[PDB]
Amino acid sequence: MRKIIIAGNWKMHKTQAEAQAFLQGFKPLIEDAAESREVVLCVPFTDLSGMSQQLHGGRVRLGAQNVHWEASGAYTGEISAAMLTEIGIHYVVIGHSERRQYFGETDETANLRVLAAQKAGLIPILCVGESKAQRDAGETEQVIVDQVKKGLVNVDQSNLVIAYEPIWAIGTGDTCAATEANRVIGLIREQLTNSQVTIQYGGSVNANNVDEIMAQPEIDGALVGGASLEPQSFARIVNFQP
Amino acid sequence: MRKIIIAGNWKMHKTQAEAQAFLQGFKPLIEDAAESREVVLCVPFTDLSGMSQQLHGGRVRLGAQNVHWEASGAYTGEISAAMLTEIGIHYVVIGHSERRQYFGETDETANLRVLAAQKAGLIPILCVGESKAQRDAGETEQVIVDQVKKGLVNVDQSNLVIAYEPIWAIGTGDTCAATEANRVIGLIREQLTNSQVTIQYGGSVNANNVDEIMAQPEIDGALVGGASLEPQSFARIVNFQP
Ligand code: NA
Ligand code: NA
Repeated sequence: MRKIIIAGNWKMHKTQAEAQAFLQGFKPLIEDAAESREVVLCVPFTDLSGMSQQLHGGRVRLGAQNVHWEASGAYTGEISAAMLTEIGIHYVVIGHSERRQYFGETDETANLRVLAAQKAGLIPILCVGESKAQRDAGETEQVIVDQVKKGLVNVDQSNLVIAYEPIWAIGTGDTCAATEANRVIGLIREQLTNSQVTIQYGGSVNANNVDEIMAQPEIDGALVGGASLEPQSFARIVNFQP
Repeated sequence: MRKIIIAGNWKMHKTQAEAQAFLQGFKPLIEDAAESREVVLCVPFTDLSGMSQQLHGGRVRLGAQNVHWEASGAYTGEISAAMLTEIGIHYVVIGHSERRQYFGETDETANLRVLAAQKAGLIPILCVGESKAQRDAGETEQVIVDQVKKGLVNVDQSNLVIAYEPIWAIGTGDTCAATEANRVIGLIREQLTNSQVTIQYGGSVNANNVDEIMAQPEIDGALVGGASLEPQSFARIVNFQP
């Protein structure tokens, strides 16, 4: 059985004080979620250490939202794997569409970041997804296959999460049809050498479509943006039925 | 007199443990430094909170190495001004050439980040600098004029530091001649409405050229990369002599 992973991508939200208030409201709500479900909060760099303290010994895992591909060096503004493992966090989001759109991320640098994360013992969540223009031009399959191939060069597929996030579904409320997400995620799984990789859907997941999305046989989890920002919403997604 | 500011840009170096060890060796060496000299360490996001607790009541100020231009939002991996001011830090490096080279920074986004830092009460250090290609083409002056103009739209020039870092001098050991840094920095100062702005030189500053660089009439400080990584080196740069 593949691992179920419900991950919240806070993006650029929440001071440490706001993160603490979230956790005050969130921890009681997921106490009885099935123990086998992995719950991850992927939070700003400046929230990691404080939240690490508040979560130690509990079930909730922390993720960073980026990591650089070198161990150290002349990359002003970047955070290294060693900085993250010192805090003891478990996950890192890599290759998110917003870093490809705005901040120069390529398939090649995404791959290198994944490798750096793995060698440090972090669990990478590699994000892939086609644009509206690519989808409209009929290019989804080719784009996704190429992002997966380039993203996974030399990557250990026993320590890997993939999130399919069609770019047009991110933050728009235009959730991808669950059967179409299943279709593309099935195509991703076909490219893999380890078919047991957890593959998530992301893109306007909310408490009212999580059940339907998780009901798809190829889909093993969700990377949740806006609906992960408040406790009750994210808890209902963690507590998806059945 | 303009404010003298000696800033260390650690770039992607130092875990919290390594940052703590640096401060142990560094604090004794600048205890008696001239009180008029502002000493700044610009450190990775994950070191800011821990170092801040070790620095209360001291003279050493902290800077971050980036900040985003929006207060919050869908910018996975980015840190907002509110996240930094919560920690209480004083400075932020903006528009460093490494962000422009690798991570999609433009003059326009550097400007917007400067505005965000200022509105939060952070002191921005805006980095400008020409490439080797632009330098060899005789385009330094036009390039710098353009970066300063675009970088400073709507910017409060009473809360502003500029670092001139010719790109070919960064991390190479090819330090720009002091009188040439002085010449270009004079041209920068001519473009400002507030002539009292602190303008730093950056690019292979070390303990053996800091005296000559600081003696130039237009140069008010230094943004120091590799030579800020260990305490004895950086202290001698803080303790520059006539
Ligand atoms: Na499923
Ligand atoms: Na001077």
